[PDB]
Amino acid sequence: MSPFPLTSMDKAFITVLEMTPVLGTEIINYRDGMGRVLAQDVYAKDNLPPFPASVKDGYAVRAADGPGDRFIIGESQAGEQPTQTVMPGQVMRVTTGAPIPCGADAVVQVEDTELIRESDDGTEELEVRILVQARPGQDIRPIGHDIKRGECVLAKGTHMGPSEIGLLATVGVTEVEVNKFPVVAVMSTGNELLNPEDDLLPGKIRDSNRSTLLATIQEHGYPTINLGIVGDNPDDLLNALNEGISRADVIITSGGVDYLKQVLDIDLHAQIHFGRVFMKPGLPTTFATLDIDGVRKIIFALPGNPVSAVVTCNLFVVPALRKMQGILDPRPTIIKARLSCDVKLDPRPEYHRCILTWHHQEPLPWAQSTGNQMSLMSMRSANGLLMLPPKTEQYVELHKGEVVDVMVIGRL
Amino acid sequence: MSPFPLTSMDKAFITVLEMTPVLGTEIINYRDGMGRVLAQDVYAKDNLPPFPASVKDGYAVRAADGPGDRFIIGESQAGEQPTQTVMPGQVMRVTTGAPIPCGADAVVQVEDTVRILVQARPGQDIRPIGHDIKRGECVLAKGTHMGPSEIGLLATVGVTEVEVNKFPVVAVMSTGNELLNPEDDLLPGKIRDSNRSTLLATIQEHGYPTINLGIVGDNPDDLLNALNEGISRADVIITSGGVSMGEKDYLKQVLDIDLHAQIHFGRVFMKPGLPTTFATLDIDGVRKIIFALPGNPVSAVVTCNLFVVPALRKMQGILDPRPTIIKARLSCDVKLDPRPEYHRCILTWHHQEPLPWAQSTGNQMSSRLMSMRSANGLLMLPPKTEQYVELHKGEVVDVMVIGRL
Amino acid sequence: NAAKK
Repeated sequence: MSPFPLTSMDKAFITVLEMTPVLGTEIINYRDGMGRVLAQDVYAKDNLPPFPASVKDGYAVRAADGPGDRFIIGESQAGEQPTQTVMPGQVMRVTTGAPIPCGADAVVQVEDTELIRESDDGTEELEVRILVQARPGQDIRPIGHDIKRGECVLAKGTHMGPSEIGLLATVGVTEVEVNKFPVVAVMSTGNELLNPEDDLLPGKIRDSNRSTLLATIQEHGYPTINLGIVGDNPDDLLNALNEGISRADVIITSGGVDYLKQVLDIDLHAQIHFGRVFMKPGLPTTFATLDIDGVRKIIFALPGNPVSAVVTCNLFVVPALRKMQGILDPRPTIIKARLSCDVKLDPRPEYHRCILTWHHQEPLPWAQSTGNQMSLMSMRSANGLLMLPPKTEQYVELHKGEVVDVMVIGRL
Repeated sequence: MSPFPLTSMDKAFITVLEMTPVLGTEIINYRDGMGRVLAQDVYAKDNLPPFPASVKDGYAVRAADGPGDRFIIGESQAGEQPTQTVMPGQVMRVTTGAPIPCGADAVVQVEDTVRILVQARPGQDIRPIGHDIKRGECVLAKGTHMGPSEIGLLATVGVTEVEVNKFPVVAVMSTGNELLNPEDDLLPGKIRDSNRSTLLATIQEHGYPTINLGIVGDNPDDLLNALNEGISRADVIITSGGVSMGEKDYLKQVLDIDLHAQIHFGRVFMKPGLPTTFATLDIDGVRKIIFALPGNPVSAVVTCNLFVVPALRKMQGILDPRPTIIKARLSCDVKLDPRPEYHRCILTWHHQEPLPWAQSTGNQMSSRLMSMRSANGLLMLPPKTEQYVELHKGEVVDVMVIGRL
Repeated sequence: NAAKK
């Protein structure tokens, strides 16, 4: 039959993960933190708040002194620190958020005070009459309420969102250790391809996949390396693969495929882990690893059919790139959804681009298949791709309403 | 009650959308297409495939010639259109995607072969010219939000520069005399400036251009001078600076008086983010938008995702900028509030159960629960009812999505 | 549970 054994869908996936490395670490400015994984634990260097803050607007007070006629030492306002220490009979005006001065038990809110004597000049307010015997600690959020010095705030292996950068800033950790993003090189094989810019010539078509693929990986925000179009010939083919390995960590080839496989397995001395896979679409999908000075590069050779190119990429490349940046569970989000059209099941497992839609106030999402015919004219780009099972001695046709697996592939 | 009427949650939202413009168009190279909306229809320039292509690879054959052993006059390989012309009694070698040679009717499979194992049927595995896309057919409708798959299309068709609504450049600042740059060593009485980082990150996650306006003090002079650079440089200004009591006006005063802006709402019945502030400003036709969000770094994220984002989407000409709201089972019991609560949480679809579980990340300060997953969506708790006091683990609630779920 | 959104 074929050159290569037909690999199980699951086994193919499980292979790609297991074979894929995990990249090294790197120090980056927290602002560049977005979408990265912490290769360090992060502890607070100081307490948040750093100071007994007021919580209400009023007067800082040694509660022990109880309600009385008190001389207002000075104002405390949130911008700058305290200064003057408060002994018996003294008080200092605070405003919500200002540091509580040294020697003050608590704050009384202004409503519980009556302003007695002003100054002999118009200027200021000197005495105030505290009307409340106040529970010590009243309306002060103390050092550390929010974060305490030396506590762990972000665990090693965290995949950072904006809210995490928030933290990173708060705590004042400005450079973190993070696994590096894999730079990915993509190229397209075939003598029949022209750069979309060109007016089509006889025998030829435009190079579709390269654009899709670069864009598909960039949506995840990995770095791209455009290797252009390369002919279906061992020389120019190798030449590229070489630039590839030299410049990036993952090489992606989109080129309806022997000639290719031969170059990896003999000229490059790469190890093809699988060459054919039991799935629709993308039967001829090819995974491969190559170790240059113990630095394992990874090599996907995906089919040419522009739909398969997308589908497999999301099934294999992406999960692998995730694993690579040190994501802990790179397996793709798969949600349950109700079918929006009847579908004929295939001997092999099918994967169809679809659009997930949570229709007003009821529980499961509808998945309408933009599938394949001509290229389902939406306004919104395919949200997820539909995971149809292999046809069994029971079910051979899934019906509108039945609840199917959908792997997510874009901001749902 | 303050100088401002308390605006309904829904009214506040529907206001921000209604008040927000939609930006002009722009011509961009299809490679920069990612995440954009088409301000043009896009039509096929030529058929595709432009030639009858081979579904299988073997031998291009005449139907009227039928079975038997025949002599070959050459090859057809993917790349080039054949010179040689098939005449009655001949045959040509092919490849999957190789053009069918001027004279051939159909093609032959694999273990079905110049030796010929035959049972003829015309049109046998040939991709007919214009079968996927016909010259002049519309392939992408005006208003489409472009995914990778769409760029694919754009490429296929050969359209390389498209008209698309422009992304809005968003300027972000933080007000307060109590803030330092997270770099700078914590001086006394100062906290670090947390929000600006989070907000710039939150909007870049969507891939809009940012303009970092830095820390600006709680004083009308420097306050306006910022807002100015803002309007001059960007299309949306975001302000993160706790403006609730005593001096809530300081900022509002500047828009209302110096800028002659129109505050559409100044407080909103929601937890968190009561003091949230929308605003518009028209300077020579151009309508600028201004959010003034509270200082509580949790609020700052929550509101931003509830207002700024929906508005930014509408602005890039997204058709339905309303955020995806999915149903999810609660993971912990929750005490409902008089006002509607929004809690960052983490959606998880467990290995078969149809609904996803949602667990909160925190209320205030930093985070209650620690995780390696990042805030997936944020949880939409309802106001507490004459009948309803608390929601229990398992109950099925609304969750607005806020990141690659 | 009560909606709200």
